[PDB]
Amino acid sequence: VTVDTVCKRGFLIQMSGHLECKCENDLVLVNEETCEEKVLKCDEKTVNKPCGDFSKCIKIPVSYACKCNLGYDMVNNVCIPNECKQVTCGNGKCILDTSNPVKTGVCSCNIGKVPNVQDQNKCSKDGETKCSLKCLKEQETCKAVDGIYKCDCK
Amino acid sequence: VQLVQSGGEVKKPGASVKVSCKASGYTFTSYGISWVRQAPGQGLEWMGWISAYNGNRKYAQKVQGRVSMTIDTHTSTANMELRSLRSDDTAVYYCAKDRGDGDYRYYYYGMDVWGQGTTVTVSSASTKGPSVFPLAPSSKSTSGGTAALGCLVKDYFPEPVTVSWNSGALTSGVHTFPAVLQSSGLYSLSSVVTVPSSSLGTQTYICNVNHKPSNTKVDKKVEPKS
Amino acid sequence: DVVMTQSPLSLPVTLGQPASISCRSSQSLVYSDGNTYLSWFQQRPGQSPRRLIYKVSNRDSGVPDRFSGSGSGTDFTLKISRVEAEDVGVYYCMQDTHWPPTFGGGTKVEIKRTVAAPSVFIFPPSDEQLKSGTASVVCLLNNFYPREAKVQWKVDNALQSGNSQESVTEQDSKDSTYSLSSTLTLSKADYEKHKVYACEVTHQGLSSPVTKSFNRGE
Repeated sequence: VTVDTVCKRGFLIQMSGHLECKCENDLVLVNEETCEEKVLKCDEKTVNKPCGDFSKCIKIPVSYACKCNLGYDMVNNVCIPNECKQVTCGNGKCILDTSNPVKTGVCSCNIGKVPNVQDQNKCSKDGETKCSLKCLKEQETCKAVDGIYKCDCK
Repeated sequence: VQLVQSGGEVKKPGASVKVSCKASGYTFTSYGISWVRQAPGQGLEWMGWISAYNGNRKYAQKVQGRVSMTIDTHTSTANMELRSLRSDDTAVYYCAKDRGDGDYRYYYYGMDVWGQGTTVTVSSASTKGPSVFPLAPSSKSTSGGTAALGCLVKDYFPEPVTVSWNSGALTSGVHTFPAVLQSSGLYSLSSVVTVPSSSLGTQTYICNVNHKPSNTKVDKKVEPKS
Repeated sequence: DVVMTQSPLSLPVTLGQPASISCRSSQSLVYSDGNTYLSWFQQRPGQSPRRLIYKVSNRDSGVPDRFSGSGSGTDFTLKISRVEAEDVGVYYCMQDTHWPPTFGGGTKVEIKRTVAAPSVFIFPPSDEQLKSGTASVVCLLNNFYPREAKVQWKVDNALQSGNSQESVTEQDSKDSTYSLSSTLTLSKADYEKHKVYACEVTHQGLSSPVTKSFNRGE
């Protein structure tokens, strides 16, 4: 996901160390830039449909269950990258380090915090992040709310 | 990071009250403000929420027809006005930093910073100083070398009163109780102290009562009964 | 509205010993995004609430390691691994998974000590007060533990109702006891119509109820 990404049925948000797609309404991510409607019950009628971010209803007597996509693990009812399983970040979230060829969880922080080298790089140091978002609509601009940047009305 | 609330208020039933809440040390307009009240002795109760980011607001059903929440982005201040007050609105009102986007959740969790609270008292009573009556020690307040004595501080409004004994030189064994609100709408409290019963003939015991709202000060010598 | 039920209401603790507070919700706190929006707050005497835990188990900055939160679904626990004196106060859970956000009713952590019976004293109304048309009779229960006590006024063996009020001190910082004051309030005219004024006290520290009484005018 980059500043040039268009999130399908969602919108880009920016944290201190990454961008990601946030889904509109109650849709869920089927990949990093695509949101689709979510089924409430996994069964025969809803098989293969999305049931959560990076998880879909699959067939496994016969039964159906919500399972994370390859590379993700169910942790506290949420699919997160495998390498983020044991990571705690404080004022932010764990993401995979794009600079490291070896998949490794690192912290990306709520706007106004940055990784704190005095606190094992958790999101506990005050520091600024320049907004990078390209807000295409002439009436919109990058705005900070609730620890993220997103495009919103001027 | 802090939220600084306006001072305490006393109001008649049917009036309105405006409580303010000034943010500093964080970006006020990136977040919102929830209001929570706590009646004396009771638990916490959420009243409503307003975004300083976009002005959306939501009110609890108990107050929704008579509350107004507003933002002043110039002064980083959130205001809550509660209208047609009644006696059961008497409470401490707190503001708390909360979400600015009420429609989406990100990685910020609200109620992380609270103001110091604002006491609001709603009553048809008028400001009034207390009467102070002795609680004399006697055989009915004496247990094995120990005598209890005290002062009844009756019928004042609003809180608070302060009580000391012998101008603050007597502190051991003093208990000044929480005031109770009488059916009349006036408050009453007692303050007691236990002393050696052998000291009733050697020491003078005076309770000093100060009711700053009415500029009333009373000193009451409590004399022993034989 | 989601009902949050905490237990116990009052939690006596020993300094240095673990303690734990329970919070149960009337419906699941797991939101449609898979997260559980359950928080814990500490309210020390005379202060504002302070958040300790959010999202079930995450400790706020500046919160000591001895606090932790756990649970899932409808059942949550705040644990203190070694209670310190500064931890006395009232603890609240809060859900904001479902609108409106709602709080539990609170749990008061207090210092545990041995049972102590109240010393019971009674004070007739003063002549000064009687000069003014009202008569207050005061019953004092001094330095007892636990906090709970039952007090009943009887006037000429008749049980009084609706004409007394009581209030209880905070737990004493030296000796960890409580004291309670009850006032019975009558008009002077009603006070003059009866002889025996009594308060009857029941408390875990007394194997039988204790009655203190006087005769008007003695």
